[PDB]
Amino acid sequence: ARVKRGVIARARHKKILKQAKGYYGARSRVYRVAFQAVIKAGQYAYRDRRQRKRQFRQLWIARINAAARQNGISYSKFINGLKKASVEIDRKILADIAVFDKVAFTALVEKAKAALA
Amino acid sequence: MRLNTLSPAEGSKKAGKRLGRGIGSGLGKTGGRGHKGQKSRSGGGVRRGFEGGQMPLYRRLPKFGFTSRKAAITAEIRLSDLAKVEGGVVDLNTLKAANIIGIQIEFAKVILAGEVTTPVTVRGLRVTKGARAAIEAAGGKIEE
Amino acid sequence: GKPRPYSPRPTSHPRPIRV
Amino acid sequence: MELVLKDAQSALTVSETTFGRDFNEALVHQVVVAYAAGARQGTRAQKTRAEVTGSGKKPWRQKGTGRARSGSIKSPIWRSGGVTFAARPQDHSQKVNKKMYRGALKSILSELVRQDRLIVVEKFSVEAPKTKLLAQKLKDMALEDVLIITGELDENLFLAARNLHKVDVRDATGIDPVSLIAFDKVVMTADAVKQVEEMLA
Amino acid sequence: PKIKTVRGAAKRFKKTGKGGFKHKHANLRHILTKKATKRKRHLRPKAMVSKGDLGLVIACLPYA
RNA sequence: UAGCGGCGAGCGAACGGGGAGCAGCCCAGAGCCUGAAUCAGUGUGUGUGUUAGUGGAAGCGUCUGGAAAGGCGCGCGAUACAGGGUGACAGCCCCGUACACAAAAAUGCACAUGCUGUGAGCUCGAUGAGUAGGGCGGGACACGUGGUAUCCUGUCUGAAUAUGGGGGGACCAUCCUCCAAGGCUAAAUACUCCUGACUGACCGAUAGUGAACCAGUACCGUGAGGGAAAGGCGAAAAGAACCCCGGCGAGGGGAGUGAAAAAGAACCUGAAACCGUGUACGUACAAGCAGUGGGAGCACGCUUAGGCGUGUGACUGCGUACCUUUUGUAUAAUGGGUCAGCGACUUAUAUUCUGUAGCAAGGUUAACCGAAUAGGGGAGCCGAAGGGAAACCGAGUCUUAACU
Ligand SMILES: *[C@H]1O[C@H](CO)[C@H](O)[C@H](O)[C@H]1NC(C)=O
Ligand SMILES: [Mg+2]
Ligand SMILES: [Mg+2]
Ligand SMILES: [Mg+2]
Ligand SMILES: [Mg+2]
Ligand SMILES: [Mg+2]
Ligand SMILES: [Mg+2]
Ligand SMILES: [Mg+2]
Ligand SMILES: [Mg+2]
Ligand SMILES: [Mg+2]
Ligand SMILES: [Mg+2]
Ligand SMILES: [Mg+2]
Ligand SMILES: [Mg+2]
Ligand SMILES: [Mg+2]
Ligand SMILES: [Mg+2]
Ligand SMILES: [Mg+2]
Ligand SMILES: [Mg+2]
Ligand SMILES: [Mg+2]
Ligand SMILES: [Mg+2]
Ligand SMILES: [Mg+2]
Ligand SMILES: [Mg+2]
Ligand SMILES: [Mg+2]
Ligand SMILES: [Mg+2]
Ligand SMILES: [Mg+2]
Ligand SMILES: [Mg+2]
Ligand SMILES: [Mg+2]
Ligand SMILES: [Mg+2]
Ligand SMILES: [Mg+2]
Ligand SMILES: [Mg+2]
Ligand SMILES: [Mg+2]
Ligand SMILES: [Mg+2]
Ligand SMILES: [Mg+2]
Ligand SMILES: [Mg+2]
Ligand SMILES: [Mg+2]
Ligand SMILES: [Mg+2]
Ligand SMILES: [Mg+2]
Ligand SMILES: [Mg+2]
Ligand SMILES: [Mg+2]
Ligand SMILES: [Mg+2]
Ligand SMILES: [Mg+2]
Ligand SMILES: [Mg+2]
Ligand SMILES: [Mg+2]
Repeated sequence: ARVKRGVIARARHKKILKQAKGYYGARSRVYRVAFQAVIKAGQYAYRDRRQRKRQFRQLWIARINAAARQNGISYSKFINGLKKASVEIDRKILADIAVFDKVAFTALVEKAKAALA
Repeated sequence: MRLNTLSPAEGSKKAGKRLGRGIGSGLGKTGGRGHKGQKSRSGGGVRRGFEGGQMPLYRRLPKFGFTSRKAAITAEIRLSDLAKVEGGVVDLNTLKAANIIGIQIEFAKVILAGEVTTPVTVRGLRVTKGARAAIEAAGGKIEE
Repeated sequence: GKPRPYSPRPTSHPRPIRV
Repeated sequence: MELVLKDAQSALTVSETTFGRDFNEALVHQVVVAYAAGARQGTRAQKTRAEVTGSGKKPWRQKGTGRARSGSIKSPIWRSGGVTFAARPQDHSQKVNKKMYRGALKSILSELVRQDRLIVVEKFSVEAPKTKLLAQKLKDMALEDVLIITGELDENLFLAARNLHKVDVRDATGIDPVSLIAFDKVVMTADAVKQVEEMLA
Repeated sequence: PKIKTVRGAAKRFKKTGKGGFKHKHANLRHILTKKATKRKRHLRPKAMVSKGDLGLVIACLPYA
């Protein structure tokens, strides 16, 4: 019983070549180079699902620090203030309010300022 | 019960190791042989008893004893055998008809192994003290 | 595929002797 | 245990030990597989690097060429080379213990009764060696795919069946386990059941 | 083909009842005068192959 | 296993048992009776193979389709539903197949029967000499000179001869058994360049033969010798009349054939590397494994006219390939120009352990017989008892004069 590898090997290589679409040069044409590239894309994707959470929190904090300093308080005081006043709205929402509802954000900054007073 | 509904018992057909068929399988690359040295090589491995050059155990221990040609033609008969013979007269050649001792055996000996429960007449065999008791205890008659 | 290799041909320069 | 005859409308006593026991699927499997393996011819071969036609001349010198070192044009790495582990003719036959073979027959017959597939009659023959007659007899008795086990193999019934691919006709000595399972219905003559009983004990 | 016994091992080891091996002690062949009688006496009786060595011995004696 | 063995590596019987097959004879000599057994050769009939061959059953309608053997419907043959072919898959269209027949001629085989030689049977003998054996050197015996029987003989020797001689593993005695120094002999056994038939959990064009093809060819080598590559139009050539561009070209466009010509002979399918044309988006102030996470803008397609999908990806965080080998590799250590195909833990027999199945103090057969995957065959093998170097003893035994 002899097994020709043709059909199965063809399909394995196509599987990998399809995942390499959009890559530059040999990286989207050449199995040996596409495979390495598809693995490394995988490794980055895994690593970056974590980094995405770090990068967004960092962004949110920057925006809350802007909006708070506009209202005459640092991010560090403000967040400390929000904890003493027992407010639990998370940085993703604070940042979203800082952009979209500047009245509401001032309210939150006053509640912060009150707790520290 | 059709030809496409018979299955083997669970655990009867373990699938063989296939070496050097990729990472997933856990036997890829080196195929369980590890890295380099004699044991990793095709046709590699030292011979039986080899200890790296140290005088091997089967050569630093003295030879002893000799083989008896007599032992080879000496059989032991269990009490459980005495019943299996045809005639109740356990001769040397009735034991051979019974397939109890081998054709080349010249000296048999009945030993206290199993329970004899019939009147049996042991002729021209050696018999152990324990055996003699047990055969006599069942009405048996031991004669030289 | 690859062609069968050539037998030794004349060399333009000696290999430098590190010794 | 009683097998009712459909032709004469009566009963026939058989051993519970041969037609009564539970179905040991594992044991039947081992015996069905062993039977298939016993049918294999095992006739093939490839050529090793030893057997392929060519010289033992080293294709090029060991060092200096800039190519992968080579030793034989017959290397299994090379196009036209030997097969690394070339097949030889094999015997695929397995040993089946006598008792395990008989065990499996008893399990299969006992199943052929429980699934109403063992149709026992008293007398099953045809008049002349004519396929038209047996085909007619089988449509009346109301079965297409059938194994017919008779006492002594009647020349006429042998010849009649020969050209009906769904129908096989054997003597009791000639029951194999695969045929007992392969066929939809098994028609045994009372005479044959006696022999199959005597044969299996 | 049948495994072949290492015939030298077959002369040094006998299989016992529970499946161990007995063997004769070394050091009782010659140079005896200088050895304590106590030492020699303890070398006379046969001895059992140690756990470490069993594997080697078993390999040598497949038909023991 | 017993043995052999730098007692190393390894080498490895026999006796005895089960089977297949079975077959005994002649000369060393003379007479009697005779030429009578049996082998061959040689013709002559007889059967029966072989080398050509003969017959050999049974189907129509309709649907799809280029074509029906396919679907549906209703029939028929089968001692023939092996197999092959036929415009797709045919028991009934063709060739066959089952089965039944056939030989002028030559020839194999078997008996039968003439002919030629061949010589049976009985009696009284005879009973293989430079031999057996020896010494020296080698070799063969499972057996390496060993305590080494036995066989063979290069060398040197050298009996007895049936009241005798050979062997029984140094050797001697006893006993047993056989009769060397002359020869013939069927079957069971080995093999396949080759012929026929049949079969395959064998290959299907980088496989299988080196060789599917005009291959031991082309080609290479002074020569021995080495040694490729290369299969597929279509059912049928219907293999493209004629016209047009072109060099009375190559090549192409029409036309026509065809089910199909993007089946047009550079011909089934027609992958990938690789090379182009076209469209969308991006890209000429911008630094690095080229991705990834974030993400504007643009283009497109949708079913809220709306988000959603698709393409692109300015800008921005993070980010030094893979394999191998290593204490450790972005390493400036190894290996890979790329793609496609092939390319490495097998097989046999032993042995042990695990799982599983059967049977269980038992289990199981080998060769072989059997048309038998059955059934027979228990020769054997493993187990149910060990201890001891062994004799031997034995649920004990060894140790020791004896064991607390
Ligand atoms: C070339 O190198 C070879 C060795 O490969 C010899 O040394 C030869 O002599 C060289 N020739 C020159 C010109 O140096
Ligand atoms: Mg194939
Ligand atoms: Mg592409
Ligand atoms: Mg691992
Ligand atoms: Mg390595
Ligand atoms: Mg190392
Ligand atoms: Mg190692
Ligand atoms: Mg090798
Ligand atoms: Mg040393
Ligand atoms: Mg026996
Ligand atoms: Mg290549
Ligand atoms: Mg080949
Ligand atoms: Mg059998
Ligand atoms: Mg000593
Ligand atoms: Mg016909
Ligand atoms: Mg039709
Ligand atoms: Mg077609
Ligand atoms: Mg003589
Ligand atoms: Mg002699
Ligand atoms: Mg001589
Ligand atoms: Mg001599
Ligand atoms: Mg002698
Ligand atoms: Mg006698
Ligand atoms: Mg080829
Ligand atoms: Mg092809
Ligand atoms: Mg030439
Ligand atoms: Mg033209
Ligand atoms: Mg076609
Ligand atoms: Mg094509
Ligand atoms: Mg392409
Ligand atoms: Mg600038
Ligand atoms: Mg710019
Ligand atoms: Mg640059
Ligand atoms: Mg970076
Ligand atoms: Mg280093
Ligand atoms: Mg690093
Ligand atoms: Mg470096
Ligand atoms: Mg590198
Ligand atoms: Mg570099
Ligand atoms: Mg290196
Ligand atoms: Mg390189
Ligand atoms: Mg014992």
